[PDB]
Amino acid sequence: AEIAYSYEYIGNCGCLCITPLTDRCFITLTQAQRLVLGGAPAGPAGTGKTETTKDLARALGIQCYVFNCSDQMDYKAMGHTYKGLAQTGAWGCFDEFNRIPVAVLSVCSTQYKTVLDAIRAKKERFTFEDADISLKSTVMAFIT
Amino acid sequence: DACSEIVDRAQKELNIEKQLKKIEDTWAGLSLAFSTYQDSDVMALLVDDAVNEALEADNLQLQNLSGQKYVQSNPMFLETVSKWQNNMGRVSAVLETWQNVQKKWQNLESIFIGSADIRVQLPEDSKRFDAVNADFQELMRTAPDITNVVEACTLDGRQERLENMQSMLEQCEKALQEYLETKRVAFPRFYFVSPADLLDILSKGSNPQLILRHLQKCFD
Amino acid sequence: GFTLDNGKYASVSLGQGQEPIAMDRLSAAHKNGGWVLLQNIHLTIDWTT
Repeated sequence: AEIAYSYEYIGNCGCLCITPLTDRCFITLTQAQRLVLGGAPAGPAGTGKTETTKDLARALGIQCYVFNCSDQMDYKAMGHTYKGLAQTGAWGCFDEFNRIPVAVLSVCSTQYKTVLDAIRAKKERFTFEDADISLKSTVMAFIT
Repeated sequence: DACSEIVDRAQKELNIEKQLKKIEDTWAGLSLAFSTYQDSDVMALLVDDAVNEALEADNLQLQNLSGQKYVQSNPMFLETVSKWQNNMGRVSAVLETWQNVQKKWQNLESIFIGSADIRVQLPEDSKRFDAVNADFQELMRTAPDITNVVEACTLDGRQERLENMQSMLEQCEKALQEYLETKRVAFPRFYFVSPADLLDILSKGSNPQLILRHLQKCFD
Repeated sequence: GFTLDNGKYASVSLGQGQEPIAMDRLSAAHKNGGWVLLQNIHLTIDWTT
């Protein structure tokens, strides 16, 4: 896999504890990015799960769209993460994804299969909450 | 003899007459209320709780009366049934249309205050919403004059009144959204950004100072 | 059979929240016969309550 840059700022912190955990995570993210679907690099805290994705997005010039889950990602947050990731070409990496609610997850998962049934025809637009508009293709989703 | 049967006719009609009495106690007249909207400076009309619940109540009462043999063999119950059927049908319909236009008017009135160049690139929405503003504001001023359940429902023969307010409110709104989606598809940013601040930045597309706090969500 | 009363396949799966067509197909087909299939009724909760 090989990719260009997208011009994001860095400068108050560097390569945060880049580990073979972290490395293999990158590897999976990149090779999945050949076949962009989203990922599940399941990470507990203290182990480096998602801040790595902010830095990796900055590396690819991306402002990473994380729902840093402690009590978050309600119905509307799944509802609009589509347009949120699309505006930046952002990456949805889930700091403790096991802290995301569930009925939201069922409804938006049916909506997900619509979205990605659209996307993985390799087209312009993507269909969420029954809304289908073109975007910049850099959008991933990472379950840590 | 059949003196028993006449006692039966009397007592059988007793309760039916008495329930007619109380359904008329309800809908021969009942006071209504309102809700003060101060962006339009005039109270919006809603007492919906009691009137709706008693509406289903007397609807079931009309069903009970419809479940009489007396209602057709003594067709004085049935005229009551039909007139209350029309009563609550028309009252409910005009109430819901009244409230839908009421809210959408309150929305597009907080919106279609002449505020930017968007409203004049599409002045049709401005003129049309101002027209229905005069119309439905005439209504909204005549509405609290009468606050009575089955005839406060009739001010302007308001069926097509509320109709054209509905249609032209939604025409204004759909033109606004067509403009917004064109701006979005021409420029994939703001696809995230909420429509309120989206219109704020559209107004500020000649003044970056308000945009300053939004530029973060505008961009990578 | 082969037609929509005997041999029917006029059958809808359960999507997200968009099958009031379920009771519709019920109301029609049961009074008129048919072979009506409904798919994915377990992910759905409340209509299936």
